[PDB]
This record gives sequence, structure tokens and C-alpha cells, in this order.
Amino acid sequence: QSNRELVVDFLSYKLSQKGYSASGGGGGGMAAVKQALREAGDEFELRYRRAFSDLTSQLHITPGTAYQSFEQVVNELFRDGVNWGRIVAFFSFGGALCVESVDKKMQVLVSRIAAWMATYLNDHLEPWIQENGGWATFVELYGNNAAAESRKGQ
Ligand SMILES: O=C(NS(=O)(=O)c1ccc(N[C@H](CCN2CCOCC2)CSc2ccccc2)c(S(=O)(=O)C(F)(F)F)c1)c1csc(N2CCc3cccc(C(=O)Nc4nc5ccccc5s4)c3C2)n1
Repeated sequence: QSNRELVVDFLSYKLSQKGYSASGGGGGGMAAVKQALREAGDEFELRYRRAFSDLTSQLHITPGTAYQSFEQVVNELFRDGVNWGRIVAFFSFGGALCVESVDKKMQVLVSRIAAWMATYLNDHLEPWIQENGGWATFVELYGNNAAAESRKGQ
């Protein structure tokens, strides 16, 4: 439940930044994790994503795209090991795929990408997350981004 809630919150937040409204982006026991993931995704996208190969050039999702194709491109993030920055990059990449889907009139793919992300998180990332301090350690590492909060009037 918590991992699905994190996926749906992040995707709702990323869609909101492009004027799109999806459910699941309101609190709950994972509120601090949702906030840290949202801020880390923004900070990654603003400053650090530019250093890396743009995964959106390799995967343009249509209703015929298979999970296996998404899995192979997402695997590039983790080939040299899982870490928190690569996990944030995975959420950011899923968010960009959802924005592209709505932009292209394929909004039915948002729920499919959310399911694909929850499956990938479960199969490939959760053992690392839970044996490397859990989401609690990610929150401790990231803290809060006061400059971004001030910029957004938060
Ligand atoms: O090793 C890494 N990072 S790390 O060293 O572990 C670290 C560094 C600092 C931080 N956090 C500070 C936080 C400092 N602020 C200061 C202000 O107050 C708040 C804190 C800076 S913000 C940030 C930077 C990187 C990642 C996430 C966030 C945190 S982090 O946030 O995960 C941590 F929790 F560890 F802190 C992790 C790292 C990150 S990504 C990465 N890879 C390597 C393998 C690979 C291969 C092929 C392609 C890509 C790829 O990403 N392509 C993409 N294309 C698209 C296209 C569209 C949409 C999304 C995407 S993503 C990548 C990405 N390797």
C-alpha cells in the first residue's frame, strides 16, 4: 500500500506541474516520504538530470508498449547498483512518461504506468530500500529544500 501510495502521489504531483489533475496527490503515515520524494524529484530535474542520458528519447509509450520495454529502459538507472538518487530518477522518469501520455491524448496510460512503476519498485527496488534504512533513511538524507519551498510560497 505505501509503495503504491508513493507512486500515485509522485505522479499526481508531476502531472499538476503541467496543469493536469490526477487523484492521489493530497497526507497519511507516509507524508514525510511523499514530501521528500516530491522535492528530491524537483531538485534532480532542475539541477542534476542534465548530466545523464535522457531516457525519454528511448521510450515513447503507446497503448501497444509492453512492460518489458519499460523494464529494459528503467534497468539502465540501476545497472551499477541501486542508490537513492537513481530511485528518485526512476520516479522522475515515470512522471515524465505520464505527462507525455496526457499531452498525447493517451491519458488511459497514466494508470498503466503507475502499475508498471509499482511492479518495478516491488520486484527490483524494495529489497534494497528496506535493507538500506527504509524510506525513513531517505527522508533523513534529503531533509527539506528551503530554497525551493520559498520559491513555491510553501
Ligand atoms: O548516483 C546518483 N545520485 S546520488 O549521488 O545517489 C545523489 C546525489 C545527491 C542527492 N541529493 C541532493 C540533495 C541536496 N538538497 C539540497 C537542498 O536541500 C535539500 C537537499 C541533490 S538533489 C538530487 C540529486 C540526484 C538525485 C536526486 C536528487 C541524492 S538523493 O536526494 O537521492 C539523497 F536522498 F541521497 F540525498 C542522491 C544518481 C542519480 S541519477 C543517477 N543515474 C546514473 C545511471 C543513469 C543511467 C542512465 C540514465 C540516467 C537518468 O537518470 N536518466 C534520466 N533521464 C530522464 C528523463 C526524464 C525524466 C527523468 C529522467 S532520469 C541515470 C541516472 N545516478
